[PDB]
Parts: sequence; C-alpha cells; structure tokens
Amino acid sequence: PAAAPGKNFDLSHWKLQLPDANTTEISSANLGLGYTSQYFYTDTDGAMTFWAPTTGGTTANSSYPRSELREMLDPSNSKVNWGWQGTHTMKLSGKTVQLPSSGKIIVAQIHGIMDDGTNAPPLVKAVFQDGQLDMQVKQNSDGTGSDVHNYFTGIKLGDLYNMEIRVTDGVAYVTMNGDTRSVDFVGKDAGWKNLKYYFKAGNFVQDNTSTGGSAIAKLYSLSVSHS
Ligand SMILES: O=C(O)[C@H]1O[C@@H](O[C@H]2[C@H](O)[C@H](O)[C@H](O[C@H]3[C@H](O)[C@H](O)[C@H](O)O[C@H]3C(=O)O)O[C@@H]2C(=O)O)[C@@H](O)[C@@H](O)[C@@H]1O
Repeated sequence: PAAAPGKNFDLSHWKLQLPDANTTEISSANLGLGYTSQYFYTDTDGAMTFWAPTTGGTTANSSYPRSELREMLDPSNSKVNWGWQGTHTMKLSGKTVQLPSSGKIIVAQIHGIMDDGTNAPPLVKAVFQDGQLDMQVKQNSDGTGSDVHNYFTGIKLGDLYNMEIRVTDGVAYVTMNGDTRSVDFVGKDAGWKNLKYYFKAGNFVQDNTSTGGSAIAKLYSLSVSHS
C-alpha cells in the first residue's frame, strides 16, 4: 500500500513508455496522480521499479520492449527538447534486480531527436550486464559507424550504482560511482549539432525472445538539471 513512484520522485517532466501490447504511455500528470501497474511500481524498499517482459510491445523503431521514462521539457509537447550547447545533467542511483535471458538491459540514455519530433539515433546508452556497465556513446549522428564503449567492470546484479550522464557543449561525460569518462560527440560529427536530445531512464530490455523472461530495474533517486 506504499505510495506510487510519482509521489516519491519528481515526475512532472517525465512521461512513461510501457511494454504492453499497445505500448501505452502515461502522462506526467497521471504519474503525479499515482499511476502504478505491474510495469511500474514502488517496491518494499521504496524504489521506483520498472518491470518489462521480453514478449512486450515495442516502439516503432525498436525490436525491444521497455518500461522507461522519457524526459519531457514540456509535458504537453514531446517535440520540445534540448540542444548540444549549455549543460544538461541527469543523476540517478539504482540497481538491476533481474535480467532477461540475454543478460542485458539499458537503464539510462540520452536519445537524439529531430527538430520536428522524428526519431534520430540514441546518443548515450547505459548498458547493464551482471558484472559490467557499458556507457556507450554513439559516434555519428546519422547512425553510421559504431559506438564508443566506456566499460565499468565489477558492477553486479543487485549492486547499487550511482550514475551521472552530462552533456556540456557537445561533449558527453559518463560517470559511474565517481569514475567519469568523456566523449566529444560534436567533435566526431558536427551533424550532432543538427539534432536535439532528451534523457531516458528505466528498463529497456535487450531481449525480445518468447522464452527470454523479463527484467526488473530500480531507481532510488532521479534528477535532471539544465543550466
Ligand atoms: O535506445 C533506445 O531507446 C531505442 O529506442 C528507439 O527509439 C524510440 C525511443 O526510445 C522512444 O521510445 C520514442 O518515443 C516516440 C514514439 O513515437 C512513441 O510511440 C511516442 O509517440 O512518443 C515518441 C517520443 O516520445 O518521441 O520511440 C522511438 C522509436 O521510434 O522507436 C530506437 O532509436 C532504437 O534504435 C533505440 O535502440
């Protein structure tokens, strides 16, 4: 009978994307009002808890299901997003409780988006496996090329991680447990200046197999700042 996550976290500038068959989205307002379900709930430890099955519905340009928050600078218009200039920082603490058969989920992101709201590549993906978090930074803004890996080894299932993802003036700074690495993405491809960005945090399950099971990820803190 614990309070729902929207009472414990500031979700006024997040919407929730779900792994039901119809990939339903829950508005910022409904999160604040106390939305909770099998996909999104407060656990006994107070954590904002994201559950998604590998059989879940998937968004138009992903093969994989998610129960994941999507940052909304304007909760009434998803086309309003931030740019490469200035400082944009997401901080979180959390843990991954259960993995699917693939042993891989994504627990935080910066996602690119076109000015018109059209999809663009992810910029940063925090990839969790039992024993390693890889904070991947995409090389090119058109999706060509590969990713710059940033491995933080020794992070296990159930361990508490403290994460920060920051963009300042076209450079990404990725931090786990006080260990920061940087990638100059605008310096790799000036095309990134032609995209906008939004944060994501939750449980984006890198397994779509019918027998893959499901994943659980938890957050104990989540904050975003733009300056
Ligand atoms: O790394 C990834 O997250 C993964 O996501 C894929 O893009 C998704 C993106 O994560 C959002 O879920 C986005 O949400 C938009 C979609 O149209 C949705 O139905 C609703 O209308 O809201 C939209 C929004 O908030 O902008 O949908 C994207 C999508 O088109 O699938 C891909 O980038 C994938 O390759 C990537 O690995």
